[PDB]
Amino acid sequence: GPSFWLGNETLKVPLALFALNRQRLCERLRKNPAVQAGSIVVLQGGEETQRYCTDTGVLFRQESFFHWAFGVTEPGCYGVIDVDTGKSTLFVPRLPASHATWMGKIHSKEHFKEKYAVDDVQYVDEIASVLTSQKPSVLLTLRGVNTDSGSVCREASFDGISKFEVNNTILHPEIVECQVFKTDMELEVLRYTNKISSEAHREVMKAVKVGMKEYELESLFEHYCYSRGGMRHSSYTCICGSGENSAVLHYGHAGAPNDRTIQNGDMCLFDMGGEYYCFASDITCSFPANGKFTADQKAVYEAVLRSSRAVMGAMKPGVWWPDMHRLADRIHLEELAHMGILSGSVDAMVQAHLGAVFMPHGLGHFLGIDVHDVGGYPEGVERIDEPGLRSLRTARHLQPGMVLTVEPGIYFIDHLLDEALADPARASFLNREVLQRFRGFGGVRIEEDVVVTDSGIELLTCVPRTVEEIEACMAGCD
Amino acid sequence: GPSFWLGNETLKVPLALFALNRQRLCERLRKNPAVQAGSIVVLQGGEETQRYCTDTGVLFRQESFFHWAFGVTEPGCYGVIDVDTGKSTLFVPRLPASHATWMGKIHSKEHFKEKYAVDDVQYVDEIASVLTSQKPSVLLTLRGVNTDSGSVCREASFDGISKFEVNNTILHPEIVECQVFKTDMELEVLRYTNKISSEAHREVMKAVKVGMKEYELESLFEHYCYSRGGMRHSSYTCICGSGENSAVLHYGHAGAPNDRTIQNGDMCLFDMGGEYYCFASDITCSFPANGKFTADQKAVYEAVLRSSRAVMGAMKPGVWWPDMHRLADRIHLEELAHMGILSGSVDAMVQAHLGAVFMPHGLGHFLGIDVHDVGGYPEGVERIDEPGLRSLRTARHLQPGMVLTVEPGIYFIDHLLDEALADPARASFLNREVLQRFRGFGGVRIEEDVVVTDSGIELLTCVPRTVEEIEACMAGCFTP
Ligand SMILES: CC(C)C[C@H](N)C(=O)O
Ligand SMILES: CC(C)C[C@H](N)C(=O)O
Ligand code: PRO
Ligand code: PRO
Ligand SMILES: [Mn+2]
Ligand SMILES: [Mn+2]
Ligand SMILES: [Mn+2]
Ligand SMILES: [Mn+2]
Repeated sequence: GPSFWLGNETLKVPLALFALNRQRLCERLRKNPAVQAGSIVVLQGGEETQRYCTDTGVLFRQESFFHWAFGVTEPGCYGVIDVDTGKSTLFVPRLPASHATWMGKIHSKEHFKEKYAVDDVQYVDEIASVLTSQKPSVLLTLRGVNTDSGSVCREASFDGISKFEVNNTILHPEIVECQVFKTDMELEVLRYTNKISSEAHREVMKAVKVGMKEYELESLFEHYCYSRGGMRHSSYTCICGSGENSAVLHYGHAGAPNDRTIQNGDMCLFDMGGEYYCFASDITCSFPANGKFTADQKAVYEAVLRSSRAVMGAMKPGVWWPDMHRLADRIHLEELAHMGILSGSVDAMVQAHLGAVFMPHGLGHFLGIDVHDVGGYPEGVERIDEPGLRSLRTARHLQPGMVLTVEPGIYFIDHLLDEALADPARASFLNREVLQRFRGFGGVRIEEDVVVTDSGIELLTCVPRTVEEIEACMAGCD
Repeated sequence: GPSFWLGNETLKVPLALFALNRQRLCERLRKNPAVQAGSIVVLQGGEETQRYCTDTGVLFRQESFFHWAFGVTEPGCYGVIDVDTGKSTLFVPRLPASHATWMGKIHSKEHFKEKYAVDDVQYVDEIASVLTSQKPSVLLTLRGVNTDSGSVCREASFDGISKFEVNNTILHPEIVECQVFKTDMELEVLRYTNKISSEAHREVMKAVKVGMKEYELESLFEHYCYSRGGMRHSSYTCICGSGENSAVLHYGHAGAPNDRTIQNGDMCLFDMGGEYYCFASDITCSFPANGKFTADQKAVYEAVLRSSRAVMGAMKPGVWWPDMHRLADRIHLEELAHMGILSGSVDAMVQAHLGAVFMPHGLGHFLGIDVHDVGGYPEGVERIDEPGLRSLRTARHLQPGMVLTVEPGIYFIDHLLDEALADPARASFLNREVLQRFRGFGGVRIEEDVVVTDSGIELLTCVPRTVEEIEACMAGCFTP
């Protein structure tokens, strides 16, 4: 069958991937007792946009649910799926003649059918007529709440939909649940995105020099990913935090735009991940700017390396993800105690939630078409109201096929440290004279992408991780 | 005063630039009979956004009117200007403590006042209270229609604005008219954006090899602009058209994403421009993929080069822009005839609008903070209802301070050529035995950025343009 491909050494992605997703979705819906026979899934693709009221086009990136089901790259489409038969129909815009001048070839419906390997293709302006001829019982549309953004996903609409029976409650939980579990074809793409991004991280580590601006490495990373990987988009805005900026978790946005000069003695925390055909990667590398870990830097870094490997070593089906978060917490506290930053009973530290002072984010999250993938908190899965754990993007138990990030970290964040020092229940553990040396240190995060298997996990990421590996890589000439 | 700067060799842009814009706006408004004392201009900045319903942040780029007035890079702000005094107040978001953990330092209001050199800084939630205490006559908000996109620019709104007297008709044409004329400080930035983008185009010409994907050069261009120029954004999606794709004017979008393999014999048309601190550049270079112009390629290319230089040579204050478009049309028709593609009376060809078959777009457009800058069609200025000319983004007369693109091109577009061949009023001019050789040629566009001056123009762009210059550049080796 046909495949998406950007030539050279880029990955060929079979369109069968999306056909399988459609089949899996139909299979799940059929088993839902509330789903009537003759139901049709109706999805609306993303539309082209411009900057504000200007004529400046924004580069189109497909809506995630629509991509998952159809893999369509063109704006302005709809896509439907007959639940009972699994038959798929793509609706494409009927373009004006002038499109041939300004935008490119006006492809036939048959072209799109062959390109996407769907059962039928029609024009968007005929959707009401086509659906009417099928005489559906009900249209299943997509509406629900994303548990990371809090945004409501807006359901499909077209002129004449009001004359149909529409249900907007059933579909969202079901398609979300399908996305949580990656097919072998999906895993092939995620292996690829990790491969390219890992390569790019390596090039960045080799390229870093004292005196460079953070954004120079952002630029290099994205250039490697695009030119060598065909990754026109990143999965998220590159986080290139040097020195104290490595303590800022999502540094790099417009308000803090990777504009610090890298200095001798800085730690770097680079969290960057290219996107290929709307599939994510999410990788963080931490390393000394000058290529040589100091004693303090080595201690903090190896603490996180320890929690990283411990979590990965423990992960397998049935494991409760919050237990992994607490494992990482305990390890960090043990190591910070060994360093002399902390003193006392680690058990008591844990009881006082001291771990969250140093890791004020969740251990990791589902990853897929989105960097923070859907399905972390389905109905019946509750968020844990404790420091650190409340920032977990899922509280589920691990099952085979899930793709998760493993991203423990340790940071020295002033307002969190100050809060702890003011609290008698936590201050007693902190050795102020030692901690003072680590003010402005920033932080370390080690972030891997992994897949849950029947017996454990598969690691997708491949970057240098031990102190020796990192120093060797950075000293590389070629 | 303070300056915007991304270090290394990037441009220091004084915040005085935006102070001058605010002053100029006020000075214009004070002369407007519709403006009464005690008026306050109220602008709303862009807000941060995400992809669809996801948690994936979109990199924030400031709204253009707000940038012109304040130069603010942070999302979620408002800005007001007291017309009578010119006093400026920036409103910044009141951030949650957790911002310190995830996004970074929670800067003080004083930090922002010092950063942007405004007269006062307040929190956004206080805007109603602060404006109330000032006892304005009327709030002047921004609403109008962009004549390129057709979009309505939405006016500022805040909780309690309904308690105020609001006018949304006065401001838009006035701020637009200020934007049309670039200050010396603004020109410094556009010189810079052209410098970096020109350097990047040159690096691309040196690097292009047969067998590469078009997007490899897109990537390289943007990497040069960001890493060397501090240009995090491009001014528009890169157009990297090779072979027949060079006939597609805005090739490179999601539907045609620069994904063709460059072949020996192809012409390349690369239209790319980095953006620095929300100021545009807009440059097109055309060249043979293999670094050697064929005879046919040289002829088409030099035809566009002739019209480019003719227009640039003719441009000066008082010139009517549509006349420059017609000048380009005439030169293209002359040269296509000199090539044997066309035969007959060139005067007759012009009367039949034959030029539009080969250049089905406007000669050029205003440029500034937006690549297609505002103000091309103010009240009174009409769009000419003829092929080609109707696509002009302005029909104004040239005056000093205007910044325009000069981007003639010649393309071989099948459905337009076929229309002409089926039209008795046009068909006889076309020599099929020669034209057939140029089917699938693609096209050539030569795009420069210029400033209208008292004496003519200032050319901002600095790339190789003659056949000799281009072949040298591609060989790794010019005078504008
Ligand atoms: C918005 C972009 C497609 C503009 C294009 N670079 C031009 O010459 O007008
Ligand atoms: C910036 C965020 C959207 C994603 C971030 N890279 C993470 O590890 O979660
Ligand atoms: O957003 C998240 O969940 C991870 C943890 C901190 C960095 N990114
Ligand atoms: O859109 C415009 O006006 C110019 C002319 C063709 C290429 N871009
Ligand atoms: Mn990450
Ligand atoms: Mn992550
Ligand atoms: Mn242009
Ligand atoms: Mn252009």
